[PDB]
Amino acid sequence: LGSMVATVKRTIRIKTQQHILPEVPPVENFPVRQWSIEIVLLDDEGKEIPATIFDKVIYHLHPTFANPNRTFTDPPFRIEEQGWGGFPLDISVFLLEKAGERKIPHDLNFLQESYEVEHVIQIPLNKPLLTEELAKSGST
Amino acid sequence: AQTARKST
Repeated sequence: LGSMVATVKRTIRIKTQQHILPEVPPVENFPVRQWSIEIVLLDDEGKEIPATIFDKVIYHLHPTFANPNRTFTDPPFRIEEQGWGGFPLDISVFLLEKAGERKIPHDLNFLQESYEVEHVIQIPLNKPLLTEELAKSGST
Repeated sequence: AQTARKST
């Protein structure tokens, strides 16, 4: 375990919603949908709170999107787009104080109108400002 | 579609 001993775990929740845009012509008879993704943090009780432990989130979209790497700096880091197909994507989340990048695997899909996915990430405890922020969401 | 997917 070594250096990994000096971390805490937190659960983040990725929230996705999508709906068809009828005013947009289907692509090969596939409807174009508006979709959104946001990110929240869970506390030790499972309540959603702002994910302020990240100072940046970058969505790395399918290369069929114009400038597919979309950067957000303010919680809940909400991205909105239009598209005709689902796809796996990586979400890069950057911890405060350059504590590290985490890549979170997401799948953007049209199986439900809205769906939530939880991911556990390990966060270091060596950056004072990040450690203070972490206290808001649970034990450290 | 609900199963519409793109190739990677």
